[PDB]
Amino acid sequence: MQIFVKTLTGKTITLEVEPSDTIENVKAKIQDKEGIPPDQQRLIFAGKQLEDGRTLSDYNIQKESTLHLVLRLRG
Amino acid sequence: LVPGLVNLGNTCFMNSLLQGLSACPAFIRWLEEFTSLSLTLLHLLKALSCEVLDASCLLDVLRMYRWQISSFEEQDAHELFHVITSSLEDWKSQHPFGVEFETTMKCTESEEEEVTKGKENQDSLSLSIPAAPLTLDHCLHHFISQEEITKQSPTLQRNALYIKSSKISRLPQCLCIHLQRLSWSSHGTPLKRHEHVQFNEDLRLPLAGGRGQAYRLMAVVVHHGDMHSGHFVTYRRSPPSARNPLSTSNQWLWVSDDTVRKASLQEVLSSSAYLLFYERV
Repeated sequence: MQIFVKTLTGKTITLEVEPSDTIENVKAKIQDKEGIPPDQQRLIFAGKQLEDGRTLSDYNIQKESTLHLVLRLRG
Repeated sequence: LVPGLVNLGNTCFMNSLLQGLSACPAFIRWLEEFTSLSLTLLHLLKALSCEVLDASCLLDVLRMYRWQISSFEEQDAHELFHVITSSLEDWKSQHPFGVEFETTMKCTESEEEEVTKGKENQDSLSLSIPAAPLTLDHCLHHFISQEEITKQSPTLQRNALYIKSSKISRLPQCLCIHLQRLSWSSHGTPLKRHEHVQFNEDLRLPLAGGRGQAYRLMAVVVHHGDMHSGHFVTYRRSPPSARNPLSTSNQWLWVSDDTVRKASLQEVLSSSAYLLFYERV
């Protein structure tokens, strides 16, 4: 299925994924398109930050759902 | 005029966020009704809304159950914000910061195809800062404006170009704007965005038919430094006077962990905003 990711500039990219894909798999696909290492990505769906080790289906992420990508600014 | 918060182990990301949340009285009222982590949070925000306090118990509970971090590393105040809001949920009644959008997708390549409608739920608006006068109003306008999206077309049976448009469908009593200050460089590296983004005390979210909702600024979390190391401070309103308890103070404070100082509005507006907290007028 396709899901959408709003990237750092606001441009929305489209990923090819399965409900069984892990968050790590999804970040790898984002890395393929945007160049951002997975350990630097914060992915948010419906306000919840997605955790490695879970799957899209764990979050009820369905066909044509939209994720938001932001980086981690530490202090 | 308010207690400071001690920095035990790089906790300014928490202290700055708590200072800003404690300046949002509608959020405190929501929490009081919700509690009629929430109580640990509520007790801190009550103290900070009227000496130095310690917020480490909140971090202990978060580390136990919600967020696997150590006790002493630097962290992102925005990531802590979403840990807090998502911990309160575990939609309208559980999301005092929640904005809803109704979205529409229209195929540019197939005029006969029926548009599809969608919903997006957000507890902060993570705006992008364009290449460099940079204004929050423009970043917000761009965030809500139409955009191009590629997706499979049922009518064309291939990927096609779609336009997504958005309308705000739910207005929260409390609003968090997040100015993304990390971008990706042309060299494939992270880049801190230091540029001033102009913002006002008053913000209007547009709605259908010219309707809109006014919001009033309560606090600004500011990041100093780079992504290798930095520091968070907060500019916030003072608490109102006891004789005008539901009013909004026009006195501002600068709060950096255990230090509280009076600040002019001009100093607030001149700061490098990272998180802006508003309440619905």
